[PDB]
Amino acid sequence: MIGLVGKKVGMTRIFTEDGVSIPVTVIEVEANRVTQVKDLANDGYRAIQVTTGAKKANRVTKPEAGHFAKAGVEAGRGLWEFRLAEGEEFTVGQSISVELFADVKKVDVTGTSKGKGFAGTVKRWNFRTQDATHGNSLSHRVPGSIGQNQTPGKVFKGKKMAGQMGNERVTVQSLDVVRVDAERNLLLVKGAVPGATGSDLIVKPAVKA
Amino acid sequence: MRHRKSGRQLNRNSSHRQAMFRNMAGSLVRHEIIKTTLPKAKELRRVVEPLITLAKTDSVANRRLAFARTRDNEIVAKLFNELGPRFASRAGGYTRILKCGFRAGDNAPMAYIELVDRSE
Amino acid sequence: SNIIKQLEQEQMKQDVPSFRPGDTVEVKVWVVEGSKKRLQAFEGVVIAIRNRGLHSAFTVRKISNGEGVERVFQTHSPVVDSISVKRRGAVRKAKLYYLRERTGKAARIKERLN
Amino acid sequence: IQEQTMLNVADNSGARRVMCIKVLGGSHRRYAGVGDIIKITIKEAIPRGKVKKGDVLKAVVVRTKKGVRRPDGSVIRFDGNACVLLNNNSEQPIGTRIFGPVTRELRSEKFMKIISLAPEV
Amino acid sequence: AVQQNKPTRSKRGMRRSHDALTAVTSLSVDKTSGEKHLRHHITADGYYRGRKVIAK
RNA sequence: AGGACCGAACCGACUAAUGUUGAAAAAUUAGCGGAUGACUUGUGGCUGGGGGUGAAAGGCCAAUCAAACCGGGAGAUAGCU
RNA sequence: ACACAGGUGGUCAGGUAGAGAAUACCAAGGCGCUUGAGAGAACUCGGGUGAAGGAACUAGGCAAAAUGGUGCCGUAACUUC
RNA sequence: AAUUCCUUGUCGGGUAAGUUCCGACCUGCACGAAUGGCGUAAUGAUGGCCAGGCUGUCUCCACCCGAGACUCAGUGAAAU
RNA sequence: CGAUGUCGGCUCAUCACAUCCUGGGGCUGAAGUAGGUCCCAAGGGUAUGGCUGUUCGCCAUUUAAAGUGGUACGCGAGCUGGGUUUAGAACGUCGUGAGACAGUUCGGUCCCUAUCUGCCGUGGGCGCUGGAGAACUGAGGGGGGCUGCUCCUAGUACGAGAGGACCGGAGUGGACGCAUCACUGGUGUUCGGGUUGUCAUGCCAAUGGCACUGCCCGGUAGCUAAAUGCGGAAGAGAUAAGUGCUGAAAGCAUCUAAGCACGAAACUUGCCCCGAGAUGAGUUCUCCCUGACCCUUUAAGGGUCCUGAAGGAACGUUGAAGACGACGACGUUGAUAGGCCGGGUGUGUAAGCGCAGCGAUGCGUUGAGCUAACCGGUACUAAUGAACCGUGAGGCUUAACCU
Repeated sequence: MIGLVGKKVGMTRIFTEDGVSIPVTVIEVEANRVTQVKDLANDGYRAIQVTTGAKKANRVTKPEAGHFAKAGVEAGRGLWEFRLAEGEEFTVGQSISVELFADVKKVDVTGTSKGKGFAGTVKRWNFRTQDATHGNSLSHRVPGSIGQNQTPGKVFKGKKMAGQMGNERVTVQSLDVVRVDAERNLLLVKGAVPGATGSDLIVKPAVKA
Repeated sequence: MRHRKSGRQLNRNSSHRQAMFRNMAGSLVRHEIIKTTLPKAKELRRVVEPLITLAKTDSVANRRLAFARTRDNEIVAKLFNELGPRFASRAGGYTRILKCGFRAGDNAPMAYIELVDRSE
Repeated sequence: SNIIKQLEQEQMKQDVPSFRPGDTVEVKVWVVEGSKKRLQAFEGVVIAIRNRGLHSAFTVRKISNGEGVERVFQTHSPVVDSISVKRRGAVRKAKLYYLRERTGKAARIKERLN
Repeated sequence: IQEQTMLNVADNSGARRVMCIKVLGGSHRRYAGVGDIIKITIKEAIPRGKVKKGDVLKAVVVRTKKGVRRPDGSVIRFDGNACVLLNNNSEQPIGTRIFGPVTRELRSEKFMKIISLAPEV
Repeated sequence: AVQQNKPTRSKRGMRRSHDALTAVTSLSVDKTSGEKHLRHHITADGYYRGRKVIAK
């Protein structure tokens, strides 16, 4: 089915009667307002652009204002597109969004992962540090060999070396949907979704399930 | 890494940072306007403003706490006598930072940090 | 935020007793071995922490037979059913790790509104 | 628990200090301490115990300082690391009587005898 | 460490292509006194946005 | 009394780390060994190069030593580059 | 070679704690070591603290960690007593 | 054996596992009596081994504090 | 040889298939279980220790297995120096001796600030044809591709028994990768307390400086693993070995020659990420700019004034973003940081006073007082309105449409 956009508002535990302490991530999946639907004639793909949240309309640009003005002038924080296989959706917004996530049992969550800076090799990959004390002149966490002498004479394109980690899209699949609360627009999903609290999130029904 | 972390090191150890901000708070209380570098003024807000917030209520325990965090009895007397009533109505924001130009010896962002109800 | 922890306030148990660290408490924990469910008593000196919301816990140490067993108990968990305060201990710290690790160390009882 | 770990013995026939020479089960398994079976040498033994010094046989860890985590988040930590000695081929308890606390995590297969003999579960 | 061949004057200029200074491109004008100042800075005769704030 | 012990000044230099275009043409920092003796130190003096001096290492003789440094034979010679 | 982390003989020796010329803090006296301002990546250096296990590390317990004082008891093999 | 090539000699020990160690055997390639032989308390910044304790040596690293590294202003080299 | 560092180990790899495991088969002297041999198959995986310097080797114990080779017997401007490969010493042997040993033994200096290619990250400039603000298509590229144990079927098939199913399901783990910080922990020199020595604030009292944060005991945020979540799939297509159907050349025969069908962890997709500089520079939506003059060497072009738009950039407060750029929020129509208010937390009953005591000290006010980066609020402070850049209707060839 079509996914929805929510804002991550934190991690808690839910305590069942047996006492299993399910780690829930609550997501504020507010009502998603369609801004565009694409027909097969105009574009090759059939999809809905959706917006959520509020934007003040001081910071709304007039191109975005005209795009908002078509299909009902309500500014949101962003536009995200979900491709549809079969189901037809209007250009106006749906009233409640988590009602479609009521039936689904496992979900996939996409988010920008937290920025980890210029991570080293030991952090970025799981490199094993060399021995601390016996000798080891100034080479404790440095990358060791990166290539294999004259015959390659170069280091390959896929080489595991230090760089920026985080600030990247990562999807976690097959997360159990613990609770759907329509009134607060809240979706409680088992486990840990990517990103910091307050970051944007893409919630989709499970491709695996 | 630095996530949700307060505190500016300013390339000095914790004892020097504490001593430096004690002396800077004493100078700011004494003259009511000082010129510092801009991050120094910005953390000077964080040391100086709770002193006046403590100094709103005058008691022997509060004067002793202000003496603990300043070690200058003249500054304690000024905080609990001259200032304090002046900033009693003010709900925070006793400090105003006005950015000046750049220092001569090192190109450092310079600022004047001042008390808001300055007599001058 | 406020949208979170209203759910915590929904799940927090309202029957939690009040005890200082040092008190020798008894916790009755449900155990579901099969269809049958039975309460189990765990009594020992408290090394706890103040209520962090739904996420609250107590550590209790008992010498069962030659072995010092420490159990951390989730306060608002449904498995924790009843905590009885029993003996009250007067001690000058919140965390009693050093006092509990010593063998033959017995905390005093003081009843002076404390 | 880990390799080169000394453990006490709960059962009577197993004697005194024992050392984990191998963490059985797994290709590169580093640490195993809840209901896992570990290969054991006897580093020091009393003569009343049936087993003797320098003898290799299996064991099951019953008490761990790291402790088990219960489903609700409860952590039962037992002071001391303890094992119950088991035969190499049979994995059955040599000791007739188990001493000290045991956990409900050791409720599977041959460890039912261990929790049956041991007093506090 | 060392180079095997001398880098060229061309490659020197290409490296210094991105080493160039940036102009101010705007100066705010204070209402009370006509002097131009760096934006959010004191006017160097003692004025901020509309008022005299330092004696010097 | 002690070529006694522990240990500062003092004298030396056992391991490691940093340095290695260094702060330094052998140092710094943690630990180390002797420290009433065959100790250490100041000030002068004596021994001169196939010579000295050596609790002996081809050690030392001015950051130079299986033979110092300076000038001379000397533009030695070089079937080699 | 330097406004160089080295080397340089003697003399005086305050308080408190301390056996002490150790060391800690202070007197008197002298200084902050002639580049500074930020930010708080990897990595490097010098440190601090570590769950559980504890020499499995490694060529080797290298390094680190521990023990450490004064008083009273008590103390083995061997021995040139 | 500071010596034995074969050799990690053979046994017994210490470990789960011991070319090291310790103690015997003699089959001394190629010990042997001031070119000293055999022992020896004490002593050793000596060589080899085994324990107790202790710990980031390790499993497997994690966080923190300072000096650099990054940026900004000033001066401003090197090998090739 | 006017110099190409030598074994091993550590860290990090990549390729081949003469395949160790996992997959598919054929033959078996394959009843089952378990094997042997051969073919196809490189996607993933492929131990820890003792001895010794070791590659080796011997052993102890794992595992599904602990492959074989190439890569200067990979890898010293990555690390080590046990090894060899120096100068000291000693022993055995040879030589009269200096000395020697394809003998032994103890000891014995391993330097580089990265120009270029190469990678790993991250930017600037211009292009994509009027300028913008968005959302995407997917040409290509990368990541991921492992497996054990138990139970059902079933003690069934198979079997004289002993034993015991290459199908098909279910759980549960190991190693690996990714995210996260709700829990359990660690850290937490930026919180609280105890305490030794000394000095200071006149003194008592209360505090502060210094001694590794003086030593400690605890600890919020943040980060993190040892904590918890999640995943490597099922499919789909084309196939390899292989098994076939129909079927002649070769009235029989035959898996092949025309045809037809299955057949693998390999291939292509399916899962995730990048991605139009994809110069082949793509698509969709929206906003914005429609004034003159002079010269004029006409895809033509210049100069001048007027007007500068959509938007961007600069500046400032900043961020769970960051080496710097970059990116994200907010800028008085304002909650973007600091402060303030209330809470939460953490530490553990502050100072002061009174009481008991000879005093140390205790008890009461008192779960007090302090409290961090946290939560909810609040314009008290700083986020000033300018200004800057960006234009004025967008080139030539074949279409409806009406002139």
